[PDB]
Amino acid sequence: PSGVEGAAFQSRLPHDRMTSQEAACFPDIISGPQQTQKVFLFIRNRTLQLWLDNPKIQLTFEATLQQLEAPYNSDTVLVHRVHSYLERHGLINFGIYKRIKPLPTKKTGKVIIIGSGVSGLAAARQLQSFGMDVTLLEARDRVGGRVATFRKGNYVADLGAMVVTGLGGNPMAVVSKQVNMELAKIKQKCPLYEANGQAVPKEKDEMVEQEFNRLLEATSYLSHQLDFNVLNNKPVSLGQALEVVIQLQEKHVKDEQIEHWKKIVKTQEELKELLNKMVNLKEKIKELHQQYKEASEVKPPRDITAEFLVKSKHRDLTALCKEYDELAETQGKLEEKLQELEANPPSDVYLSSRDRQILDWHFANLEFANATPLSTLSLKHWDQDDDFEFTGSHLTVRNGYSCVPVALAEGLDIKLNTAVRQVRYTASGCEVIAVNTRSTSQTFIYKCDAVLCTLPLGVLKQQPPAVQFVPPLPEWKTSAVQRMGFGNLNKVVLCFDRVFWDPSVNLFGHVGSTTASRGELFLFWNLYKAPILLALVAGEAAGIMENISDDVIVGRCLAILKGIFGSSAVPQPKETVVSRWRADPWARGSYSYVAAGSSGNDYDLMAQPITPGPSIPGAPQPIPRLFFAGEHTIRNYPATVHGALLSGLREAGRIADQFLGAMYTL
Amino acid sequence: RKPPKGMFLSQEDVEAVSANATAATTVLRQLDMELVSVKRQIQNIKQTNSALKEKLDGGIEPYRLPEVIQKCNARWTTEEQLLAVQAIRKYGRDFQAISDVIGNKSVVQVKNFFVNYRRRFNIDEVLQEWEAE
Ligand SMILES: Cc1cc2nc3c(=O)[nH]c(=O)nc-3n(C[C@H](O)[C@H](O)[C@H](O)COP(=O)(O)OP(=O)(O)OC[C@H]3O[C@@H](n4cnc5c(N)ncnc54)[C@H](O)[C@@H]3O)c2cc1C
Ligand SMILES: COc1cc2nc(NCCCN(C)C)nc(NC3CCN(Cc4ccccc4)CC3)c2cc1OC
Ligand SMILES: COc1cc2nc(NCCCN(C)C)nc(NC3CCN(Cc4ccccc4)CC3)c2cc1OC
Ligand SMILES: COc1cc2nc(NCCCN(C)C)nc(NC3CCN(Cc4ccccc4)CC3)c2cc1OC
Ligand SMILES: COc1cc2nc(NCCCN(C)C)nc(NC3CCN(Cc4ccccc4)CC3)c2cc1OC
Ligand SMILES: COc1cc2nc(NCCCN(C)C)nc(NC3CCN(Cc4ccccc4)CC3)c2cc1OC
Ligand code: NA
Repeated sequence: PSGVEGAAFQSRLPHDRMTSQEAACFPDIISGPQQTQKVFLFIRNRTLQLWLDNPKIQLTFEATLQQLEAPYNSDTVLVHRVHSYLERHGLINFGIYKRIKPLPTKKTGKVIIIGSGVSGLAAARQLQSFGMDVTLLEARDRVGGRVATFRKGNYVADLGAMVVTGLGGNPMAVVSKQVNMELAKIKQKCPLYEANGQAVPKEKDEMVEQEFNRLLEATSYLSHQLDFNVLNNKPVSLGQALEVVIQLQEKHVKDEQIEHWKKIVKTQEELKELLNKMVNLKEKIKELHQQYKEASEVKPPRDITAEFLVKSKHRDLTALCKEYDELAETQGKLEEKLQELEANPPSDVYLSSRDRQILDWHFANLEFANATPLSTLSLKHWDQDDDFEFTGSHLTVRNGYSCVPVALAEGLDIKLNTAVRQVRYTASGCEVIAVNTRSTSQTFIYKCDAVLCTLPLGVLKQQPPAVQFVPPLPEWKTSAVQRMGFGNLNKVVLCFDRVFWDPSVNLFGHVGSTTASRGELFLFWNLYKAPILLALVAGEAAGIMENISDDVIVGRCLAILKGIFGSSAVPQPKETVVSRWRADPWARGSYSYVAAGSSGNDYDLMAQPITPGPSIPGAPQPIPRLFFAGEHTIRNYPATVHGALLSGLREAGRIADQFLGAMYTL
Repeated sequence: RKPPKGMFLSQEDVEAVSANATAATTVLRQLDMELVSVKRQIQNIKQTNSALKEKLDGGIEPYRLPEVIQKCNARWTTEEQLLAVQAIRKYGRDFQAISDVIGNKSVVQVKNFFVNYRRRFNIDEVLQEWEAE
């Protein structure tokens, strides 16, 4: 869409309706007459538009009002409530922009943010924006968390987030105007190469791919049309549903062969009965011809009974000769009907081994994107976020995605090498107890009004706990942590002195020998100016390959690559790096997934803050004290950078409403 | 409401493959039993039918007789009457056969005969004799 409707779409909002959030901040309006609603919407969309047309500078209420035309700028209270709702919830004046009004001289409230990845940075940057006092504690010696970016000489390669998944409705579009990311489209063309080294013919590639897509729509059919979501007591995984769909295709291949050959036999049995009829007819014909001969012996002139006998046998014989000729026409039809059937047999198999391996690559591709084996994914909910996909081609950050966190950290108070160990939250406030990562007996203690936890879900799942909550988190939260999936996905960065691959091809696949190793080194990216090849390990492989040393991994890669481009073409790499995110104790995985037995509703449970009990008994219920953000907390955009970012903006707004009050809701 | 084209997924089949951990490869082994036993049965009936074809070798060309093309004629000769009465005794009411034997009498002319001489050739007695066989 374009114009003010454009701005709504570009901010993930319906241009023509008030959202649930708007309803709660503006219930006077949405309960009211239709015309005030259209005003509200116009004002909102228009202000969004103003921000979006120039997100490099703060958009003030005065400026907004200045650029509304009548009747809409008549009601300046409404315009003020709107501008403030939008500012608060990070729909405008988010990211890095030139501040027009200087920051409140005296700060109000104190917030401790655990983790200085994107969700935390974005939250921090808002709370500071709102005049709170914020400090971030980060266990690593750098910001960005799972936005990790290798750098060495001119080599640059993301070991974390790499791809911007379309700019249509993506808040990273705003961020890209503010920060110098060198964005660059990914050409979707992907050549496969079977285990041996040989490009898969365009004939197969297209056939298997189509079959992949059909198998998937099938799983959706099983799920939504046949309610195939639970088998036994246990919930069904996408992986089970794919086996079931595949088995039924295999079955139908057999069922159709059975019926084809069952036609051949029934026709072959017709011909049997016809030939038996034809042999007994030939035999009676022989016997008569004899008798006609014997009767024709008796020479004229003869009595009439002997004349009769001769003629009588002659008709009877030509009657059978007529009948046999009829039966022998039929015979040649039945024999042609059988030449036809042996000519057109239905297909022999569902998929060859060679096909079923290409298919496994497609399945690997899916395991890569969900960062988990498909046997773990919820059949019902794995794709629940599909409705919110952004428009535009996918892009890579070319000077490396760290450029973003690092930008967001400008002006923030970040304690690096500070590993939170315990979080304490009481009616009167919070204390966070951390240690120096370098020297671990050296202890720190941070007191604050609220804690924003952006610990990755892998960390929150760790047994025994890495971080202790005091009091412990309630069952409703801990169970969601347990149900949710936290996957894994690794990268191998190969830095070469010369380019030996097709430069016009951003990516290319390698087909694994087996199913069990389908995610292993299954895909290669060529994205950076320097001559770097990046290779993914996905699915069940990602986890297994963490126990195998870099030299062995780099081996297996060069193998695959020599196999595709020839031994005389593939040098030794100058530099290699191999990620291991599950092993990383500040990540414990790559990103969340909707595990079987979980729902997108768990992502909402993750985002709900915690209100501790009262200190003094019979004392009124405090404020919430422990807030949560991060990719695992946003159900519409999980497992992404944009989603983290958004979750941060969310919590900042929610913390500010809580501790600075919300003028805009009256 | 409808599975994608060229995907087969029936309420009933889905229940059948999922019932057990092995019941997937159960259903698909029993379709290889069925398939190998039909391909076997074809191999017999092909050899069986091949033998019967070799018995018919020659066709029936040795045993065929020329066709008598004689034209219908109104006049009944006593030869023709006597052939008729015998053809009746052998063939009953199959007026077609009867006409072929006599060789120069149409099927109408025969049926006529059955009425004209009914009394004089006791055709009723002759027909009940045919029936008795
Ligand atoms: C291999 C890989 C590829 C990816 N690719 C993409 C992609 O292509 N596109 C995309 O949109 N998204 C991608 N993502 C997802 C993206 O990286 C995350 O969703 C996002 O960066 C998460 O941000 P966060 O702020 O939620 O968590 P994090 O960035 O994990 O931030 C949490 C911070 O907490 C810190 N921490 C942990 N324990 C403690 C402690 N005890 N004390 C203090 N600090 C602690 C961590 O060190 C970290 O800095 C990818 C992730 C991985 C692993
Ligand atoms: C985040 O990345 C993707 C998300 C996708 N989401 C949908 N949602 C579709 C609605 C729900 N289904 C169950 C109907 N469809 C896709 N491809 C479609 C699948 C194949 N068809 C064409 C086709 C259909 C059947 C058989 C063969 C081809 C069009 C694209 C997608 C491809 C993506 O990246 C690549
Ligand atoms: C219901 O129909 C589909 C839904 C899909 N949903 C996702 N979601 C991705 C996970 C979202 N979160 C949880 C991160 N991914 C797909 N394909 C993957 C998307 C494209 N990649 C390859 C790729 C990524 C970036 C750039 C270029 C290629 C592999 C397959 C899909 C394909 C579909 O049909 C076909
Ligand atoms: C090639 O890239 C795309 C093609 C798309 N084609 C359709 N065709 C419409 C009919 C197909 N069925 C299977 C839906 N819909 C999309 N998004 C949909 C637009 C609106 N709805 C409704 C909705 C949006 C937001 C919130 C709630 C509901 C879902 C996504 C598409 C998104 C694409 O890029 C990503
Ligand atoms: C959210 O609203 C829509 C967004 C769309 N975005 C893209 N592309 C952005 C990605 C750019 N590259 C990477 C592809 N393509 C579309 N339709 C295309 C229109 C032409 N065809 C055929 C088609 C025929 C009939 C109906 C729908 C599609 C395929 C998709 C869209 C259709 C939408 O309305 C639904
Ligand atoms: C929920 O409804 C839909 C979502 C879709 N999402 C994607 N995501 C992949 C990212 C697309 N952009 C944002 C980059 N792709 C689709 N079709 C694709 C259309 C054709 N491509 C291949 C292709 C495109 C351009 C040039 C050459 C090849 C594969 C499937 C979709 C089709 C849908 O229903 C209709
Ligand atoms: Na963070």
